Amino acid sequence: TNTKGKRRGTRYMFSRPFRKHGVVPLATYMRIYKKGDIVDIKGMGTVQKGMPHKCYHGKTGRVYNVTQHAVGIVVNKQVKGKILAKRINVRIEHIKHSKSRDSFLKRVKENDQKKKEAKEKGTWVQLKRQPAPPREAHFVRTNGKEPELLEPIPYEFMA
Amino acid sequence: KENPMRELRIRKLCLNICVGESGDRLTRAAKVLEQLTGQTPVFSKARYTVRSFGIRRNEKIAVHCTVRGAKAEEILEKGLKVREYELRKNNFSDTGNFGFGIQEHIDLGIKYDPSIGIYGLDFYVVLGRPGFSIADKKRRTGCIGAKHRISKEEAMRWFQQKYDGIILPG
Amino acid sequence: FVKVVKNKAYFKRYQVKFRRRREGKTDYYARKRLVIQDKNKYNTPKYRMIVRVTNRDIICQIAYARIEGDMIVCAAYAHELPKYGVKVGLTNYAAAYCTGLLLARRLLNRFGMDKIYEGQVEVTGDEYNVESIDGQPGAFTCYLDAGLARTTTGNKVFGALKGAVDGGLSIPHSTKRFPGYDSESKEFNAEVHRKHIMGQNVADYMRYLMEEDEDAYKKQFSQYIKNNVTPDMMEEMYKKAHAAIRENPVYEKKPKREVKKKRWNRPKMSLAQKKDRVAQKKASFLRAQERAA
RNA sequence: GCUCAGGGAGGACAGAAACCUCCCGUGGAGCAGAAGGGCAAAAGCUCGCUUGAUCUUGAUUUUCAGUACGAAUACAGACCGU
RNA sequence: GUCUACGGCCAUACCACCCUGAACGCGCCCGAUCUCGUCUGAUCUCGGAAGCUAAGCAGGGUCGGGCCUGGUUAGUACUUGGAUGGGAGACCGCCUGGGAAUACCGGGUGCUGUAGGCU
Repeated sequence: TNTKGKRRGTRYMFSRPFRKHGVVPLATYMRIYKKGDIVDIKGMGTVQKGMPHKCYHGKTGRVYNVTQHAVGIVVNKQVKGKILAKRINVRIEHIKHSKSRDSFLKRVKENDQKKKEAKEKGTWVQLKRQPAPPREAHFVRTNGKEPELLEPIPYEFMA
Repeated sequence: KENPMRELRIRKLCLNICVGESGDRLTRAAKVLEQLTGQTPVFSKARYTVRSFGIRRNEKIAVHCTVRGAKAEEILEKGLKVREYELRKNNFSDTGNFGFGIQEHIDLGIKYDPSIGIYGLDFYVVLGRPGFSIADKKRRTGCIGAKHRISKEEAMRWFQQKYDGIILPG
Repeated sequence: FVKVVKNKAYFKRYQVKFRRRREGKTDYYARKRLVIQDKNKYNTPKYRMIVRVTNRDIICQIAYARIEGDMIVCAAYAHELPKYGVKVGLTNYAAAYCTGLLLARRLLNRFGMDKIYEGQVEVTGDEYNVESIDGQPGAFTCYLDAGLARTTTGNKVFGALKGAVDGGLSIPHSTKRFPGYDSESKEFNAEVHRKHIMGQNVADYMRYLMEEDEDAYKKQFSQYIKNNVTPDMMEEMYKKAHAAIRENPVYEKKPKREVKKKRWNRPKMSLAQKKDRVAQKKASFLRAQERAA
């Protein structure tokens, strides 16, 4: 059948990227994270103790407990049976960011600001994301030049 | 003109003895360096077992002593007195630090004892210049400068100007 | 011949390290283990005290980790000692102890704990740990940061450390790498450590050189004779310097001189100037070859 | 505290090979083994003394029927080493 | 305008050659008398300034290499879905969305938080 294993078929997955070998930056270590933050997992080759399994690459979860070294996260695993909001313990190095939640919070803050604004005026404000409509009719300007009558080309042998 | 912070001078003198024999010859070669300098030299051991030379792994063969100060100048004066102020082209290295080996030690001035034996050595002169602590210090290591490097032609013309020794071709 | 080592494939695949790692100043493997912080502390500022040893000055900075950069809140220097009145003894164990004590008293005066923890005025050398006195809140504490220096038996870094402990900076340490501590018999000698504090081993050898020969004595102490301080004055000078530290610990900044506003740097050469240079070279080479040949 | 594979210049015995320093050296050496990932003031080399391979309770993961066994994860509490 | 110390992002910062540097400032260097470990102050540590910007360091060019970024490659290769679509097979095209990587040619040779100074 197939071989069982923790690190199997991970020649390119957990390997270090191009020109990112050895020296590890200190950005993720000194910063902290609050409880319940959107964190997705990316593997790393320099970390040997407390590694994530190979079937937890690119999974988005939220933090439930904050310990010293390995913080916890509730990842939403989609196994063949059903969907489980399970809990695992991952160290600080396999933690990324996500600008989608930041843009969502800034959009909610801007919508609340526009809701508090013009309350004494009493005007309706378009708040929702209206999907892309077809274009409005407009006048096409032209002067001097004329559209060139293009004609196709004959066949020529490539090789 | 020339800066007095660019005065070339001798850093050290390496003096190694490799007789190719352990036991009595090694300690009688060490007694010669003990009578000459008056200090404990650093021994060296073999690399691996070779059936041609007849040595084994972890066996002391050679012994060296990097002599510094005025003692290195006096031993180099003995070497120039033996070699009568002449050298060869192949003795000089391309970097500048240069060595030459002698056959017997009775020409130096040391009295010959029949029990010790004849032991010669190599006078590996290492020259220098003020400003080679950045090359081996604790904080930073790096380049020291192209004009600060000492060349082979400059070392030969400095030796010919200072010690008045001819350099024969070959 | 041999193969060329510096190949273009080696230039493409050669990975460079960090800037401070190439400069060889920042040791990241020790620095990370110094700046470790638990994640359940929730933005607790970790203060540390950094000692740097120049040839004359002794830099004693206080830092705390921030994501943009570790901002320096205070720093003590050794060249500000002739302002207080320290003419001789610029870089020794006593100057390191006075710099650490001055930094500690300035730090406690800025945080507002000047009256509590007065400190060891009559310096003896005995061990006295910093214990939290009730009523008042918790005292300031930080961690040691020596740097690229081998901690042997006896160092000015440990003298500044002992000065910070006596001033009221609770930094954990042992009594092993202190001067006066014997390596073989292994006992801490307070009377021998007091000799290193006050400087009798320097003054006795100054008197020995004064008995022996004046040339080497002047060569070792050129401007120290010009400052006219006897070795009998050397003991009372630091006793007056301690009172000068106790008088005014805070420092006032210097008024800066007006800038003449000129660019000492060579200005950056543009594409038009580089093209004009290579055009003048390629135009001059052909006409020079035609004029010569 | 240091840097290796491998290579250049040399030296009475001494050569392709015994020993020495001068010049570099992203790893082409080494990290116990077949293999893979990874490692340069190190995870390689040498030193001082040590045994945290110590004891007592949980939770969680890997195959899994979310069942055992083995392995691993930081936490809870004292006690040691440099 | 610029230096030192503590730093983040980590080659627009990297390797070599050449040239210029007022003041602060970093360093070269003299010795071992003490603590210190070594044959030796060669390393570390300590005691200091006779001399110097020579070296170190700062800045700028190399019809420089490397790196970063656009065009070119190119609607080219490829690819989701569909058909009494063709072809003896081999293979190819059509409706519909998306869309490359070289070689080659243009531009550049770091931003930068705090504290302490020079002018």
